[PDB]
Amino acid sequence: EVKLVESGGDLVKPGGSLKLSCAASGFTFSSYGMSWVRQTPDKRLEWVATISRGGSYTYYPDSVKGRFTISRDNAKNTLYLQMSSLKSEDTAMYYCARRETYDEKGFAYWGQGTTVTVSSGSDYEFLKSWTVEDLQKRLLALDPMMEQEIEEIRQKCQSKRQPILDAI
Amino acid sequence: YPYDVPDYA
Amino acid sequence: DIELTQSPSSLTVTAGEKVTMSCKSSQSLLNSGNQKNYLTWYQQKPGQPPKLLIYWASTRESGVPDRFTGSGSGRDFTLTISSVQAEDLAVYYCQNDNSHPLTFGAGTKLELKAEFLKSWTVEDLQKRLLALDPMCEQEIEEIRQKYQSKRQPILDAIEAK
Repeated sequence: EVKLVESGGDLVKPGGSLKLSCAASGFTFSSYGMSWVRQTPDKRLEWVATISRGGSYTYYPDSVKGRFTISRDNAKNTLYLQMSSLKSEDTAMYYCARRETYDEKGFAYWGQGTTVTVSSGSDYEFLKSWTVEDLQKRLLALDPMMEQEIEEIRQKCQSKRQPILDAI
Repeated sequence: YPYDVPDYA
Repeated sequence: DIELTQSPSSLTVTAGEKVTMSCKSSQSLLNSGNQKNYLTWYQQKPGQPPKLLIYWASTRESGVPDRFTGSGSGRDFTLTISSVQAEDLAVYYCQNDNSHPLTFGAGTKLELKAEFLKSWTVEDLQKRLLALDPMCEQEIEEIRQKYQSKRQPILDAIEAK
């Protein structure tokens, strides 16, 4: 049974590097192309890279071209994505997926995905001359608002749950 | 395989 | 680049009702070699990857209920659900799989219209309770991740002394 497992996901410094890998099993690895596809916090899906079965052709969209390298090791049944010059907008769940080299039907097989979070160079520049006092006040402002946003989600969910619990 | 296979897209 | 416009963005439904989703593409998705439209439709539920639902525009994947039908050609594509079930509540994405760069639509989300639950099976009601739990916890965790992201540069700036 076909199985894809991503790893490597982590917090990255502004402009930093990171390498993801994806362990393949339950099929003959060397006979299929592979891809990476990412999903951003807004839920949009974006194709990141594709590799041929033999490793000799690679493809990238303009958004990551020059920065991202897709590779594979057919002996180790492992797909790789090496990322450079990462920016906050590269924050996403990264999925590896099989390329259907025979059927050509899109992505039938996806792994569970690995989270990559990239720190903003811009956000860092913005705080350059803030004092500890300035920063503490800003910091302390967040959690009270997070709590209220969470409370909205919970209340809405329970309002959908309660009518069902009442029927049962 | 004697040849690699390009992506179909 | 080929752009895919999915409408509506969300759609409130009642169980049993027919639903219709639209994917319009800026360019043709005809694979000239074999005359099939390489458009794929996916279904995504909270905590999991997109699931392939329909390929070559109109061919149902194995194990997909026949209440899902894909159709259209050229630029205008539709996904129809003849009789929608609470288990079909999800985000639906179309994808250009014909030419680089591969591109996805922005998604059409199906939601339940807010009594009438008397006409549902106890099975379908328990299934909805089970689906609600990971949906709410993912929404909550996405809020925690967003606020980690807002906190991070401030904690980085405090530490950098």
